[PDB]
Amino acid sequence: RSSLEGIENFTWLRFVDTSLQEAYRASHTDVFARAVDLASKQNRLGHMQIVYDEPEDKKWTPVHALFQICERENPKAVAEITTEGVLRDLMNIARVKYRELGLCRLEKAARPRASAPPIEVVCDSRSAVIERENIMFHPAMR
Amino acid sequence: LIAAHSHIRGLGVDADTLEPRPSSQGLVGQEKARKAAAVVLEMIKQGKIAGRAVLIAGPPSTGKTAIAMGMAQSLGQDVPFTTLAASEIFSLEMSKTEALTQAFRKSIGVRIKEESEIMEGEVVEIQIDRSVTGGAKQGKLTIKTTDMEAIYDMGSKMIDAMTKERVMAGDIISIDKSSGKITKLGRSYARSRDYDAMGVDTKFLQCPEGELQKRKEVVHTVSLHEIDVINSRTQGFLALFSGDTGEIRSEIRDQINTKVAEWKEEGKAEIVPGVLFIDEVHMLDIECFSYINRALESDLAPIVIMASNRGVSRIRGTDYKSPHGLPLDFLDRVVIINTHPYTPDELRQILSIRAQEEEVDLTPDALALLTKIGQEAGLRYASNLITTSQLIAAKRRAKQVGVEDVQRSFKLFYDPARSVRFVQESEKRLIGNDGVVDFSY
Amino acid sequence: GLNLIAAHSHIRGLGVDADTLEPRPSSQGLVGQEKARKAAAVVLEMIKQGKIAGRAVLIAGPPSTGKTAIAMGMAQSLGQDVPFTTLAASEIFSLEMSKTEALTQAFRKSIGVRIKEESEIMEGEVVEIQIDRSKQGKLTIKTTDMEAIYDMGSKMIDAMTKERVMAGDIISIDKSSGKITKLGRSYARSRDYDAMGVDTKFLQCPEGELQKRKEVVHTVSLHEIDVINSRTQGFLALFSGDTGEIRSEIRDQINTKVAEWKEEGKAEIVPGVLFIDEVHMLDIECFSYINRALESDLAPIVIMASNRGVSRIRGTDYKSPHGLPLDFLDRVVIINTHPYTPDELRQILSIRAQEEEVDLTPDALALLTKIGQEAGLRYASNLITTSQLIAAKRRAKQVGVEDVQRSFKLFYDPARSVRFVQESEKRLIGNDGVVDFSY
Amino acid sequence: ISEVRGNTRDHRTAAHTHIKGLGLNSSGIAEKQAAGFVGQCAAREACGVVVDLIKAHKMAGRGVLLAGGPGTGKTALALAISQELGTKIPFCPITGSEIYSTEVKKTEVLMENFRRAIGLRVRETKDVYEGEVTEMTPEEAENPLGGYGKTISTLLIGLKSARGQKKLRLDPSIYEAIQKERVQVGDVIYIETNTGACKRVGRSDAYATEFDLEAEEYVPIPKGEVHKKKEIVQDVTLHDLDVANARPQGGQDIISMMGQLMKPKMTEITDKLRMEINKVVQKYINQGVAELIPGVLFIDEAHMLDIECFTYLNKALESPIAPIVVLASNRGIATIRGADDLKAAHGIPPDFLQRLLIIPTHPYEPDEIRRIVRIRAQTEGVQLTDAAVDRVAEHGVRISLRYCLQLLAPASILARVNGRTQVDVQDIAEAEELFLDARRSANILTSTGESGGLHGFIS
Amino acid sequence: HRTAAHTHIKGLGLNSSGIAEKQAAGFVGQCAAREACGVVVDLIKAHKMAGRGVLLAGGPGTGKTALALAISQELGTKIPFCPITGSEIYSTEVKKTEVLMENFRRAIGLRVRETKDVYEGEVTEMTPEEASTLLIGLKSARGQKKLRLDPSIYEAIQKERVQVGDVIYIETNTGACKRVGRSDAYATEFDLEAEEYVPIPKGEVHKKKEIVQDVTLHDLDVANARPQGGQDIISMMGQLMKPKMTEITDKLRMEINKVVQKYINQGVAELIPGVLFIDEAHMLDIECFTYLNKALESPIAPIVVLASNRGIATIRGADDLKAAHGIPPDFLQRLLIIPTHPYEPDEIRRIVRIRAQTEGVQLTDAAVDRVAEHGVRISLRYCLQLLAPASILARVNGRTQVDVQDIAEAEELFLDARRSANILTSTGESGGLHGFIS
Ligand SMILES: Nc1ncnc2c1ncn2[C@@H]1O[C@H](COP(=O)(O)OP(=O)(O)O)[C@@H](O)[C@H]1O
Ligand SMILES: Nc1ncnc2c1ncn2[C@@H]1O[C@H](COP(=O)(O)OP(=O)(O)O)[C@@H](O)[C@H]1O
Ligand SMILES: Nc1ncnc2c1ncn2[C@@H]1O[C@H](COP(=O)(O)OP(=O)(O)O)[C@@H](O)[C@H]1O
Ligand SMILES: Nc1ncnc2c1ncn2[C@@H]1O[C@H](COP(=O)(O)OP(=O)(O)O)[C@@H](O)[C@H]1O
Repeated sequence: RSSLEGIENFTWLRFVDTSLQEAYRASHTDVFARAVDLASKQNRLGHMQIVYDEPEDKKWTPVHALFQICERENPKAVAEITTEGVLRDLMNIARVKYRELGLCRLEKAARPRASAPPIEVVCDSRSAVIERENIMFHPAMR
Repeated sequence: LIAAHSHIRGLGVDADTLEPRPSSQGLVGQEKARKAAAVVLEMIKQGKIAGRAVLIAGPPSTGKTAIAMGMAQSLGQDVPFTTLAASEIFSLEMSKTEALTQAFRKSIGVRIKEESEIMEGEVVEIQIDRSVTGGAKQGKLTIKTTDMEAIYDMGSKMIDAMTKERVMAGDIISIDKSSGKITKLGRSYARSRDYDAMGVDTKFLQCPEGELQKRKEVVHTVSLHEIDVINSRTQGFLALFSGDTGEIRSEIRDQINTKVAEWKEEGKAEIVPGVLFIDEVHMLDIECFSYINRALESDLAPIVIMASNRGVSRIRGTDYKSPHGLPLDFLDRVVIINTHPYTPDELRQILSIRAQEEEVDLTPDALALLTKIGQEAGLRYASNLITTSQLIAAKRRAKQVGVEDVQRSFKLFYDPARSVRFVQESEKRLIGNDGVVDFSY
Repeated sequence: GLNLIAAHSHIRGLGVDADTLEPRPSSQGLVGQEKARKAAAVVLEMIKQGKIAGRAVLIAGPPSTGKTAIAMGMAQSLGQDVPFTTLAASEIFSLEMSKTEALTQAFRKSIGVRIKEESEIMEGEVVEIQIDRSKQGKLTIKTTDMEAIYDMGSKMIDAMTKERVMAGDIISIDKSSGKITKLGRSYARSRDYDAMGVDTKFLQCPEGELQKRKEVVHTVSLHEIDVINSRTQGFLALFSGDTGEIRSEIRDQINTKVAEWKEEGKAEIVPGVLFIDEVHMLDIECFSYINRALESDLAPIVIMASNRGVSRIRGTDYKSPHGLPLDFLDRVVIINTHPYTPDELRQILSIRAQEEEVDLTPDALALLTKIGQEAGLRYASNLITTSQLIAAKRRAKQVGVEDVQRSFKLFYDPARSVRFVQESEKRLIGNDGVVDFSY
Repeated sequence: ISEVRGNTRDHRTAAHTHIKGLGLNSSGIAEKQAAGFVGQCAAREACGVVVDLIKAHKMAGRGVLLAGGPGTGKTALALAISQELGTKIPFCPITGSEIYSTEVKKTEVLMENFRRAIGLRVRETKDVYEGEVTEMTPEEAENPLGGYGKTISTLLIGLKSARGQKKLRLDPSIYEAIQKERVQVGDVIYIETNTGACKRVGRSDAYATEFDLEAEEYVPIPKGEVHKKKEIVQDVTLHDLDVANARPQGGQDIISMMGQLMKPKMTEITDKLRMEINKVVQKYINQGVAELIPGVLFIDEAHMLDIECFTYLNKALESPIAPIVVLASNRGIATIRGADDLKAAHGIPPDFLQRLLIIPTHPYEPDEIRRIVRIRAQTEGVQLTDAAVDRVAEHGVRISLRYCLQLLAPASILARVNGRTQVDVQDIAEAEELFLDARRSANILTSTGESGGLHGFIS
Repeated sequence: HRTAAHTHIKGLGLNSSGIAEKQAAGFVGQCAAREACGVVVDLIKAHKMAGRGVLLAGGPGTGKTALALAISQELGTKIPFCPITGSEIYSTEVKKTEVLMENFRRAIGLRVRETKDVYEGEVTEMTPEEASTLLIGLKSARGQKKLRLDPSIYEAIQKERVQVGDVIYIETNTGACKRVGRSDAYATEFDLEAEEYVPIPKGEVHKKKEIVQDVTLHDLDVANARPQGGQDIISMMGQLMKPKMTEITDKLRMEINKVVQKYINQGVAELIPGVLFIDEAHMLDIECFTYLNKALESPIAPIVVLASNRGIATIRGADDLKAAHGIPPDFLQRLLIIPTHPYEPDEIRRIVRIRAQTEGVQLTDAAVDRVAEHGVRISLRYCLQLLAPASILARVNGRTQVDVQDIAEAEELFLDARRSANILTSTGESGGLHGFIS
């Protein structure tokens, strides 16, 4: 909050859609925890691309999302709404033909000859046993 | 579009005698080389013999790539023909050896057959049950022919497909029961009127006849490389396409080689060995050649065809020269085809094919002048002037390319030799190898 | 403070008449270099006027001739208002990205996008949250100067719940986004608990009106907008680095939209400066890229400095002046900085002594000026700090000549050092590794 | 929110802002000076045929070389070609130096730009219903299902836009979208007819005053018709299809979502993917639903490409789908950047040079330099006395064209700070003394750096 | 304790006036170079000046590294001394200019005086107060105490599996807490349980102690660049996820300087600029010196001390340029240069005696003579390496002290490189079966 104006290093945070709380969270949570947070969010800037089309709409964008240019303008959103799925199919070529080749159903031709569980610390203490369960069987990730 | 070799539609040989015709299927001349390539092409088709390295050699132009492109057209789509530029091998994601291993294994097909089973019928009714707050879904499809009705239970994956396809009663659908894909074929009912946003009033179809289930034999061809990628991984099979695949471990390949042999013995698969064409093969390192030479020796090696423009030339990654720029103990394993520069009537015939492929109506004197240019500037330059003179002729609305258009094109665009003289005539004003230059008048 | 005294701390501006651009013999810390300062002032005029895109100016001269000092003075005189990217050429040899990406980024850093915004932010200490279900609720906030009750919507009560807002917390609500932030707790609650968690901090209560409508000006680099669009939370890469060779089609979109903002008047484009120091450490592939980079509407003015004579260009084996390609030098205008006269040295050494708060005696400053003539500006400059410390060791009031003499005795200049290296060559590792360790 | 600046708009001037086209007659003959060009009548006429080559869709994989010394307008000619094509045709400029990525092999970097230069134009119809939700109302069914007690046969939704409102009768299955999406009266939504689902943009800003605090931003009522049926034309490059297939963007799993939180590292896109993309593209072209629109890959300082780049370009140019490649070079006879034993003209391997249409660019006469000075002055807005013009042109003959174009702005500063609304000889004679050329500077080096020394240049 | 090479160097041995004593603090000679290093110590301790460069220049074995480690001990433990070699910067993770930046900031310290309130006791009560606050009761052998816990420190106590009867450690101000174990008053709650039983804490349940914490500006960089420690558990996957170095932006380092100065203005933190010492600076290349040239102009930069033993030598990365010290003349102008000279025979004798008594070796006078002779005729480093072997040989002869016999044996078991080169010249005369490989 002391660096949020002018030439100060967080000047841009008004126009990136994150709040100060979201910035502080994303700087402290790891990539997995941040990815779980992403699962909750709605790609509302992609829906705006469908609605705020016209010259009267001025390609409207909420000013606090001004710098999310590539989210507000992206063919991916439009190709999913057009009824002739032409560009929609052109964007799924790889996943379709992989499946059409039957590679998803063909028997496995190889597998690892040996398999093992992770190596573990062995320590004669109860805190070690708790910390093993907290990390190697991590409940929130699980 | 029209590309450099788009007129090449085969090798132009009598299939019975392997005799090259002097002009057919778009190839001209090179009769000795075309017969040699036809013998290679036959032993490709026969499949019996593995690991033959054939080097096509010659000066620049003279059709070495054109011959290799004629071979590819004559094999058709079924036999693998992996084109590789030797500069593709210097990956940052994998070693040159791994990049070569993948290029070989891309050139061996596994042709796998399965009996799919398909359904096709009118949807009479759909029921879907959905758990509030997500999770489980359940449903039933009632589907009809002129001759059957049956009610099929549906799982989540099929209900996802049904709703993505927006299946409705009165649709004619087919279901590939083995892959699970659905296609709407049309509708037997009208589109209703009670609702809005129903979308497209798709094609009318009469109801399918016969039984709902039909078996369907289908055949798929996959490379040994494509089997490698999905068997070195649990997840991320897009590496078939994105190229994210790392250096695959040899244990996986050794297993796959064993199992693909067993699939052949079981009659599950046919192995269809094809061609790896390494163009510009002189661009490989000594380390690459000392890999190919022993990679060739395996039973699953493809037939490797190469082209080189090089004379007695330095081998990359070492201090010394060799013929073709290729190591002698590599060339020991190679049978060499030599292409020869064309005569004026061969030039004339090629330029006529280029003109016809580009649909350009040359006047006879323009073809004569283009032939004279072809003898002295080269076939590629004389080819470039055809499409250029067509455009210039269109500026003057000429119905045919006249001599004036070829002369106008010859004026505007320099050949290589004339450009070399232009460089020599302006050595003061071009940047030298010393980096010195004079900018003043 | 945390800014210590540095080599260019005395440089406070460019030192020219703002009307005529005529320099004066010293001001703002600079001494002499009048033509180079006048030329630098002419460049600073076209930087500030901004319409001339992509000029390149080379500051060329011997060591210790004020090339960096003039670049600092130009940056000071340009002020904070305009971007001034300062790049050592060594920084472009990144392992995480290609050299042309690293040059592209530095170019993008030097164009500002300026936006002015007003937005409603409500900040205060939470007094109570009240909730009813039958969803609705009420929020009481105080400043030092107000207390008010606000009706909260259902989504707002959820956000309060998700973020564990208690009484005594300081919260901010950006009404434009609707998002809550918790700044901390009021320091009045310092006695509310015996033990506090690691993520808790106390604050003074917000002051004045609860909801404020400040007008704020924002200037962001084009590089910042790139890195923000690089990936879903790309703004984090602005600090850790942690960014790829950004796709050109992203920059293509951003340039097109920034033009729309300038057409619509949402933003003002503020072209600034890139200063590439030691530009002779670039290679033939950098220079050939920079040619195209300069030739664009969104190119800054590029200043660069070199001290190289006729010297081999890097990434090749032929020599050229300044160590730069002539193909590149054709796109450049050159400012030449000269050596200094003893009277200009005498002034600079006085300016340094003042910035270092060292009281030279007149004889010490005279002797120190002789050393500057005989042994170079930087060496005599470095003796100022040394003589101050030696004087302090004898508790002297002023730096005398004896303190400069002892400084000169203890620390060799480069020429006297090179002589020592020549005199003892067998005791030192030669270029062929030979040495004798014996007496 | 943002405080819009009312002040007048203007354009920055760069080294090529004066160039506006090739300046040719309808006969294709170059006008002696036009569209910002002076001279180069041969090279402009050649580029005009190249322009008509590109606009004719027979071309695939042709090569052009712009050959000539530094300053001779090869960059200007490439930009003029680009302007003659205009924005509807891709022009993809790079230097050879940009191909040396750290992140993929350089043949991938070049094939990306090769496919960036190829455009695809896809026409589709967008078909939606769109508005603020004015009502939601269940239509109880005539024949309810036993054991449920509730059975709805239609859900009715009112949508309003700025331009109207409609009573919309929807299949009850939309309950799933509404309940997941949490649509409410006063929310702005669209219904897409290819699914019958709905998506929520936000709450209508007509309701922005419902509470003193609510935790969402509001969005304006859609300013279009309540029902949109529009053809939409999408600009696509084939490189966009490469990336969109090789790294799918929307995946909702943890590895996808972790992937999109980390830098989008380039990958060595397979030829198998590119060749299948081509086949599906050619299918849709034959359906007539898409146009292929090949454009221009322009590589400046192409002598910075090495022999591995050139040997790959042989294969690349032979592709049946390929842009035109235009190369510019100034390197005399020079060593090939990656084949130290081989020298060739233009620094281009003789193998590859035979493929290119070479276009030479020549030096400029003293009177052409003067005409360029006139064009450049009025473009930067500078105005000169004729004696200032002649002095600038004289330095252009003796030193370099570029150096003299670069004196205009400095002298304009010195004129205005001397109170003069036009630049005169006194200002040129002053700009030329503050701002040296490379030769006069090199003379200072050669005189001063004759030895080591305390004030010597370093070498 | 162990005896490394420099362990006899206790300091610079300067007079009150800053003149060097001819033998003091375990130095002999180098008086002019010790006095010059004394002024560098004053420069550092004044903490007025950024980014002054110093060069130590002189032959190998002339004490350049003794002098740098004497400075490090004149500065004491408070001031950060960051030693590297010029070869350490060729990291594979990040550009070498980033590695220099990280080492400049390791040389700048930041001191915080933190009062730690520790409560360690058996958990006698855990009473959730709200439905947020917890009350916890803790007991030692010497009384019990109640504490009001913020919901944050409560959930930390609750994320650890603390229960009544457990023994715990709490830091009141930091919010750190640890389960020390289960109190052994419950040791017979079962006859076997997978549990660790510990005695009740026998001191005060409350302790207050003041710890002068030191960090560095690089520590603040690393903490702010990425989630660290328990914030990033997925780091356990390695590969993409491990805590790689990244090329920190100067946006971050500038914004860190802002925050750090805020806490200096509050008086919470004390800034302590120190020293970056680079040995074998001739292993730096032209691009590194090009960066150092700029980086020394920043207002924070530490004092940099360089050592080189090269004569006129090619600079790395530009074989076209030969310079003294292997340092580019461009950059050499920026440095205060201290020459170190070779030692006299009498000085070698004194250094031998100093190190003998530092290894605990004791010598006859003739044993000192013979070792010192090898110091003069071969190398100071060689003769000092004789001392420890000769002590072993004397010990296994039962002798209390090393004598000529034990050195004359050591010098024949352990050759110098000079006699070894003579063996190579006599024996590697040809590529025969018993020849050395060429
Ligand atoms: N015998 C031929 N018949 C038809 N076209 C040919 C023949 N030889 C060469 N060409 C054409 O001339 C051009 C150059 O031939 P190419 O095969 O590419 O030479 P290179 O062997 O050097 O690759 C191509 O466009 C090719 O189609
Ligand atoms: N004209 C000047 N006035 C005042 N100080 C100067 C002047 N020129 C150089 N200095 C100072 O002398 C030192 C060396 O000059 P600098 O420009 O950094 O060297 P270089 O010429 O290598 O760029 C710096 O501390 C700089 O501040
Ligand atoms: N024929 C011309 N007419 C007008 N301006 C020109 C002409 N040729 C070059 N210029 C201008 O002069 C400068 C030199 O040309 P440029 O294309 O940069 O040379 P190069 O081909 O060596 O890159 C550019 O600013 C360009 O706009
Ligand atoms: N002046 C001195 N007085 C006492 N011992 C010294 C002195 N100089 C060096 N030494 C000892 O001899 C060893 C060799 O000196 P060293 O500093 O390693 O030389 P350099 O680092 O210049 O190669 C050191 O480890 C130190 O223990």
